[PDB]
Amino acid sequence: QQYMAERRNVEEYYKWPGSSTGSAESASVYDHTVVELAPGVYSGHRGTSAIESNCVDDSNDGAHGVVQAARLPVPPPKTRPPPPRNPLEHIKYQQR
Amino acid sequence: ARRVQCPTEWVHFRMHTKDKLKYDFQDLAFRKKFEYSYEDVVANAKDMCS
Amino acid sequence: EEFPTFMEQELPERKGLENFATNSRKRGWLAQWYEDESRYAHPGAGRRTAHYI
Amino acid sequence: RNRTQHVLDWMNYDGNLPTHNS
Amino acid sequence: YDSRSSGVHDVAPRDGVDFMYEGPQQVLPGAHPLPLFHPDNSVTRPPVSPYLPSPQRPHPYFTTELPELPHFQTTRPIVYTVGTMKQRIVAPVFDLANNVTHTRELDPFIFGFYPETEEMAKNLSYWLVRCQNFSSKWDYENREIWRKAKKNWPNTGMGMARVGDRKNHAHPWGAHSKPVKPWNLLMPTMDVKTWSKSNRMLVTLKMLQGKLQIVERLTLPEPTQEAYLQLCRTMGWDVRHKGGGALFMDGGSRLTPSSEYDRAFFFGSFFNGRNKLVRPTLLCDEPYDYNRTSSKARTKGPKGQKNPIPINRFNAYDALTHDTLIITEGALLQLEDEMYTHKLAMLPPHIRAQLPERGFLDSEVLGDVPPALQTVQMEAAARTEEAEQAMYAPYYDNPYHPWQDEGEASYAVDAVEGTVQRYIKSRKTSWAMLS
Amino acid sequence: SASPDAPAYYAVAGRDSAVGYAPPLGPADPVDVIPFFVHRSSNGHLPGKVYSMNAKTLM
Amino acid sequence: SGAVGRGSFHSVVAGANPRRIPTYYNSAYELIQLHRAHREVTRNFLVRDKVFDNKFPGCSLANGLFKMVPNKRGNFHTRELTESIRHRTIWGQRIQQQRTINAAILEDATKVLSPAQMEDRFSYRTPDAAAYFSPQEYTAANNWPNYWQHPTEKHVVPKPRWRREPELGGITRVRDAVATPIADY
Amino acid sequence: STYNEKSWLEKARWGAFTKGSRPVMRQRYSAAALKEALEMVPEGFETCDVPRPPQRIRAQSEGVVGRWYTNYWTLHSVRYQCQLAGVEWQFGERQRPR
Amino acid sequence: PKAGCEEITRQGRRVVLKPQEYFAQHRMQVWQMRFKEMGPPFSRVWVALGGKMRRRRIGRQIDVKDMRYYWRPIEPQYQRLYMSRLRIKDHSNKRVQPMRLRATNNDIGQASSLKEWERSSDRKYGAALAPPKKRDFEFRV
Amino acid sequence: GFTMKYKRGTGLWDEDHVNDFDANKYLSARSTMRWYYGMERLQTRNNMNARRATQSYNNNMGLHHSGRGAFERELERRGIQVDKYPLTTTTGAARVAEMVLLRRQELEAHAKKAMESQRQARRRDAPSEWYDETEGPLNPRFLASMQSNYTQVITELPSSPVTGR
Ligand SMILES: NC(=O)c1ccc[n+]([C@@H]2O[C@H](COP(=O)([O-])OP(=O)(O)OC[C@H]3O[C@@H](n4cnc5c(N)ncnc54)[C@H](O)[C@@H]3O)[C@@H](O)[C@H]2O)c1
Repeated sequence: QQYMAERRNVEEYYKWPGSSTGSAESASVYDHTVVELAPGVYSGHRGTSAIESNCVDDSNDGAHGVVQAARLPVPPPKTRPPPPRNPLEHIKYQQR
Repeated sequence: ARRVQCPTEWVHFRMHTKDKLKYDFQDLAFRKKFEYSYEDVVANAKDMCS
Repeated sequence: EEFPTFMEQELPERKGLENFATNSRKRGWLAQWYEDESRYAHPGAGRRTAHYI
Repeated sequence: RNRTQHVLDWMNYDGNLPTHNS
Repeated sequence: YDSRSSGVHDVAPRDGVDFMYEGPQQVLPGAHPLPLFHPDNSVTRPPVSPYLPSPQRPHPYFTTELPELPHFQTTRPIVYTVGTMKQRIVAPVFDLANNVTHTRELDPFIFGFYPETEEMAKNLSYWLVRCQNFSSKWDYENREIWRKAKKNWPNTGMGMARVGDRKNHAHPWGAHSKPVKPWNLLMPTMDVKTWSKSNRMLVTLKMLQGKLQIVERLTLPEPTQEAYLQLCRTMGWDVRHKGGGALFMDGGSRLTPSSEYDRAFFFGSFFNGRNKLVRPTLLCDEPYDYNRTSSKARTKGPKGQKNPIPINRFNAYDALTHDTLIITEGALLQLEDEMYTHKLAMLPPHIRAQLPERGFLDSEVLGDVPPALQTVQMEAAARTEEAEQAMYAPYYDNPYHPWQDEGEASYAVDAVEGTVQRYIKSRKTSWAMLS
Repeated sequence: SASPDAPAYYAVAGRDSAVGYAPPLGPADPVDVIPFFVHRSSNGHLPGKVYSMNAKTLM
Repeated sequence: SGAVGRGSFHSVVAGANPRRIPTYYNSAYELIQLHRAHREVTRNFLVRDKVFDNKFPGCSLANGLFKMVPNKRGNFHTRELTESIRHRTIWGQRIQQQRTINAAILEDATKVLSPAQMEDRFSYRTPDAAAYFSPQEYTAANNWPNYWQHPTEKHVVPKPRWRREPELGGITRVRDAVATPIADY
Repeated sequence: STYNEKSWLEKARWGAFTKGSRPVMRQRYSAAALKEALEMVPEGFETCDVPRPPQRIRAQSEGVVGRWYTNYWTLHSVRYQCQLAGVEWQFGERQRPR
Repeated sequence: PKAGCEEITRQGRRVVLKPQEYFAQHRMQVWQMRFKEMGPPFSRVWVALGGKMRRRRIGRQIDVKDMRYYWRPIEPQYQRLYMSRLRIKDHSNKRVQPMRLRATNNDIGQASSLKEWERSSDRKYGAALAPPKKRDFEFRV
Repeated sequence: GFTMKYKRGTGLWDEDHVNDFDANKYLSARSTMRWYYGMERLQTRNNMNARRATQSYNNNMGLHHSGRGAFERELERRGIQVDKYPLTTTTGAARVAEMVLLRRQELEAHAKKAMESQRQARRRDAPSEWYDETEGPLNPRFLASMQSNYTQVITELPSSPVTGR
């Protein structure tokens, strides 16, 4: 069971072509969603069309500025803070 | 002997409600079927990742 | 959008075939088939059995 | 009785959810 | 009337507040030549608007783009339908720290729909009815009384009342004949056609009244309530019971729109005061009444629609009891998105045919435009579909290439029993249905 | 009318109407400004509707 | 079934359809019901993936499961969702087909007389469209709902000679001398 | 009978009972999950023999199980997913006798 | 304690939602066969046939044995009586028209054109007035 | 009877398609916590109710608690996928919506920095010509919120309508 419930977990962490993961194929179409970071700013905000900015130099094929965020690294899960160090604040924080 | 040992007007709670399904009713043996607890309904439905 | 493949369609009621489905006056969709294939009896039928399959 | 008009066009439509190029 | 012509007044001024009337120049507290039952000036319930609502100004907001601030055009292109204001709107959105960042232009269909009282009444009269505790309106019925069903003394010859079986509604132990039961109380059916109008003519009213405020993000540093009063203190909102409250339509940030409220704010929005976190929408599904005639003879229920608008949508009551309205842009993205196809379907045809020319029907399903911005909850569903369209490759029920043989398919009626059996390359494929 | 041109007659969809539909012809004369505007319905025709007093009694 | 121009199989009778490629159609209403239909299939996937986020600790004990029984979600995906994709696909074709024609029309037409008049021959610019799209340009009618503020009728509302009052707290206060109202008969 | 398995309301609603406009096989198998079902259809079998049970019999396909090909509803439902899957139905079709 | 202080503590029968009637009850069949209602909107004659057209013919007048053949209107004093049972469908709603005698083709579907029936494939688009259903050749009871 | 059971979960939120006539005009502080906790309860109270039934009835029929008979156990032992359409599992949705949030957040900081490019490209140290009030008096509250975007004071309005300077 820890296999079937795992052999099938890995197929949804990466084996999407792209759906919020899918590091294999290419950018999903919703990566290129027209987001307007500011009037006249669309994906880089550093120059003009940062994806198309590096398309001017030889980096047309090897530079990608859209956040194909399947590739993104996921932050570590946040957990409950350590208990307080003073009994007054130690038990009151257990009264929140 | 397979019967339930009380006049079934006392155990009519089982026969009209939706306990018609959750109960063995073979020859009036109004005995509960098997029923998972809530620690298991989620143990069996999360391990499937459903 | 609920029938993914062509689930065969039965011909309409006999009353409909009389008046619309096979009647060229309405250009019913069987006015081509009726004259082509149906209105001819079996190649063995005589005069009495012109209507048996 | 075959379907002469628009005989093609069943296999040429609805590029499902156009991919990264479009 | 006009009785009690004496003794109603004391002939003495209370040595504190009481005061003579000095002269015509005396500006009396509360006085005003209009009959106002809520006499509020701009210091008690001050409007959060660039200008005070004046008869001259068609609306107390930036009618034009002011040069010193980033302007963000609407999420969707804009058209001016029947009732809309035919006047451009620009509402400046507020940073959380009370600063005013970029100004944003509103949709003239949602926030430009001019009010007309008798079409928000259909909204209010619905709420003042849907918000009863119907199940409380029970009442005993004649039969439900449990008394003798037999005349103890048959009235024959003496002067006793012509009464027996006294369990009727005349006697102090009785009950009605036609009593009020919940299943006899009508919950009114409310169409989306008029709920939308009855919401748009208010959220415009809250704009024409200049009580409309846009916030970048309704998020707190921490989920404690104290952080939500501290936030209100910087933003100046008055969630006190008496000072007019605030109506938060929490939709999330400008780039991360979301329907399910920011968990931080939701837990922090539980203050005892006057505030009501409503859902970021104006539509609600078609009404339906499965127990239309009498089908279910045991339902407790009211009569009428069995799908009432929930308590936390944007209604008329809590729109007029709460002075200020607080919308995050993450809601504006949802309101323009959910009403776009509605705004377009209402234009007259000689206009509707001009849209694809002017860039209104760019349909991201065909790929003529890269997909517009979506709610995180909906983009997370959009990405689900894009990942699944490959599970439909080998089969024939593939919902993206419906009936892909209909080209080469040849049909042939069969004269033995009425059918039309399709053939594909002489091979029969028509699925003869099961009964 | 509906511009079927010489190149084997390609017409343009909403250009001719035998039923009588057509876009609004426009203002009366340029100098004047009409003070009311009657929109069209979602289906094209005009806002006049003839209800009846007391349909219940078929008056 | 029909639902597209291919003709339903009821062209059993070999009813041809000649005089084709005849109409340029902008697919106005169909692109509308596409954006409406594309919203449904996404508004359906949102439902098919609803998964418990119980912001309360009372009934938190299901916070991992989907919000629909496995057998039902396995149905609703197939009953309503996959239906709505077909219904979305249908419009995704009735338009991708009609465009193919327009792509052919807009070439054979562009040539004959003008590449300038062309997108005028294929236009729908009613003289009043300035009423609906850019109402700042429209003058020839008075289509405001608050008509008494149309520039040609702004002269109705009175321009009160107002003023502030620091002694009252910065309250604005009109300096109009109230006219003594009518009283008796 | 002091206990009735089903109230007359559901002795008299054939819609929950009959196979009419109602699918009676819940699970939809994949491509290879069918080529591995038909592997157990025995040689000598023919669909022209397993008949339609009468109305008074419930319409229930308990799924692909041992001797599923005799369950008239399991057979003609599998026979239908082999269409949507493209598997080649070797065995014969319902021969409507005359 | 208040309604009767002892009649409401000891419990009798509790009443529940009362089932409705066949809400095309009053188009009874002694009109669905005798009369037929003709007419444009706001004038509906319930034309009926002749009174004496089957009983005694021999010897009656020659030119009155045929006044029995015309679709005469019934005098309005009865039009309003019979069409009174049809108005009651939603009274006090001054803008709903009376029920019609025969079922017009668009209202029959109006029942199944409701947002709750959209999922009943059967009984929709007309299945009763449809031709009799066709079943498997093996269909059997 | 028939009560639109195909609509219970098919709403966009938790409070929809649940007929609750028991409402009120003003639901107070803890009557709102009681309400929101209520909708989800009878949304999870219903589910795990309906899961315990299906899992127990399936277990009593001798087959796996999710209906998987001997076949669909034997196929998975072989690796042949037994379900035609594997709807995305909990791992999917909780991930297919994990990056989208990881994407927006990296776009906010991508855009938080972006607007400063344009905000600091707003030289106006004095208010523009919207600062007119010939139409109607300005709003003192708002100016205090627009004082940040300038250097000269804004809130100080005379008793007279603004001249413009
Ligand atoms: N009036 C009707 O009967 C009606 C109405 C709507 C839809 N349908 C269509 O009927 C089809 C089933 O055929 P039937 O009408 O002879 O009854 P049926 O459902 O009994 O068909 C046999 C079996 O085919 C399977 N099946 C159906 N659709 C499938 C799909 N898309 N992918 C894989 N397996 C599938 C199901 O197990 C079904 O029980 C369904 O696909 C459904 O959409 C029929």
